[PDB]
Parts: sequence; structure tokens; C-alpha cells
Amino acid sequence: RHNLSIDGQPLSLAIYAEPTDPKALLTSMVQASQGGSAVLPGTLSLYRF
Amino acid sequence: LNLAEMEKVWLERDERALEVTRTVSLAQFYQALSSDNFNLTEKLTQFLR
Repeated sequence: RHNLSIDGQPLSLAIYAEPTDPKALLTSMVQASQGGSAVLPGTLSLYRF
Repeated sequence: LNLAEMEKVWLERDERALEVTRTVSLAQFYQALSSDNFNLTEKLTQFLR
């Protein structure tokens, strides 16, 4: 009834659908907004330019 | 950095000074003293003799 031979050996070859390959993992540079310095009013020196 | 700090405060707090001359006559100064006064020439010549 279970499709075996007289000895119990199976009569139908099975299948399992081999796992799908390796996987690629990558890294990336990340950038963010950056500001600059400010300028203040200047002092008046005692010396010439 | 410490030298730069010294230089910055020197330039910022530098000042052109008023330049004054004061003439002092010792005979006048000793004669005009309130408490312990005397005459310069008279006491000088007396001390030499």
C-alpha cells in the first residue's frame, strides 16, 4: 500500500529543492549635513596694516 | 598656544600713552614742605664747612 518493495525499499525517488545560493552583504559610507564657522566683528589694532 | 594667547591680549589691550614731563626743583621742594622743611643751598654749604 505504501509503494515499497517486498524488502521495504522505496520505489519512488524523492526531491528536496536545494537551498538557494549564498547571500551578499554590503556596507556603505553615510554622510550628514555639516556647517561652518561664523565671523564676529573685529578689533581695531594699534599697528598699521 | 600660550604664546598666541599672550600676543592676542597684548594687541587688544595695548594703548598709546600720554607722555608728560615734570620738572622738580629740589630747593623749591624742600622749602615748600609742610612739616620738616629747610633751605637747600644754606644747609648744603653749612654741611660742607
